[PDB]
Amino acid sequence: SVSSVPTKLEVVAATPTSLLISWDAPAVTVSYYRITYGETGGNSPVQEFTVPGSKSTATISGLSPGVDYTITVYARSAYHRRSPISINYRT
Amino acid sequence: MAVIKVIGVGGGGGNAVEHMVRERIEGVEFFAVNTDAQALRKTAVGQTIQIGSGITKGLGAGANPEVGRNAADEDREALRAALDGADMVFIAAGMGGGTGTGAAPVVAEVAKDLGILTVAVVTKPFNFEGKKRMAFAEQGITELSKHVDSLITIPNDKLLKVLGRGISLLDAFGAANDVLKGAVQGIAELITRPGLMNVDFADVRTVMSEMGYAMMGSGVASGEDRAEEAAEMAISSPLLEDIDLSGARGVLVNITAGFDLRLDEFETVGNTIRAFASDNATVVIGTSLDPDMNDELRVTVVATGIG
Ligand SMILES: Nc1nc2c(ncn2[C@@H]2O[C@H](COP(=O)(O)OP(=O)(O)O)[C@@H](O)[C@H]2O)c(=O)[nH]1
Repeated sequence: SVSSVPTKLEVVAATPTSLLISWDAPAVTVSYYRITYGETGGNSPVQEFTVPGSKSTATISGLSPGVDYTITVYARSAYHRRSPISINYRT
Repeated sequence: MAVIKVIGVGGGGGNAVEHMVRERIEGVEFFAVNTDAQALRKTAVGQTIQIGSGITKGLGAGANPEVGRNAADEDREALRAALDGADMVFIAAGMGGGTGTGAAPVVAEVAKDLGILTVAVVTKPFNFEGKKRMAFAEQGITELSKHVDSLITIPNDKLLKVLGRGISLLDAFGAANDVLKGAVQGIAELITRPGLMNVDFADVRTVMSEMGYAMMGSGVASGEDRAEEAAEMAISSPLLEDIDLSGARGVLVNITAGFDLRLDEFETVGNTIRAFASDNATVVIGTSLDPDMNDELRVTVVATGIG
């Protein structure tokens, strides 16, 4: 019912400067994921990196404590154009 | 500018159009045709068109393509009415049932007789659905061939190879929905969200008009080598597996990028296509723009006239 890919995204561990995110395994092969993050509402350009399509986790580092971040995961697949999934978190 | 209509014919085709409305394709207008009036009303599928009221009193086609074709012949006028005005029509159907296999050829022949560029995008059933359904789908595709400009078939059996381990029956069918959508989108976005190398609709016509059988595949890549890697992934797609690309009478290529597309990248994709492409071949390569894209690229390749 979620319709995005991935369908679920959660922070599975958190430190003052780092976040470990998890997502669900996809029904259709994914070439790579595109992960972006940045301070919610901030003026500074969002950061981003890619992980290979066979991963279901990623580590975001270099963050600062007590800041609310917006984290978005795009799944890039030859077999669909599904929307990304997004969550918020404060370090 | 050119007006694009997308018509889901039958239960599978309606499931495809429902997914396309929800997920959104920019700039196309959606319709569903069906014999089953109750299924027509269940969800948001754009404008609905019931066919075969006389024969099948809204109760369906009974999985028989003869009844779905008979139902289609009753109100040719209804279809001509809603198709009128378009320049291009995509007809989406799962072949191998009753409505899709029988009514899609008729919907296609009406669209043709209005001078519309008629593109069928249809699936062939999974092997586990049985030999009868597959045989039905073959005759409906052969019948569909007589009255289309281009007929892209998506054999669902080839999707099984990319499906996740232990997937549900439902998710497997939903994955075939996404491929039909990605297929209509990858072609229509050349018109609805052009980039710098905007394809003229008259060139789309040249490469798809009165062409016959077609196949498409796609790739996606990011990083320094995004152009060559996306292009090679597309030509290596499992839906183009059995097609010798040098035998296609036409190739239509859609490079989806943001604002950062470099000259040597457009050269690179085209060099890749033109190396395999025959010389009596219409070759049409344009860009489409996706703004929420950064250092990445999608390449869609439609091989037309392979029959
Ligand atoms: N994309 C997609 N294909 C389907 C779905 N359900 C069935 N199909 C395929 O479409 C073929 C035709 O079935 P269907 O369209 O439901 O029969 P019809 O209602 O008489 O047109 C089936 O044999 C399936 O392989 C669906 O929900 N989505």
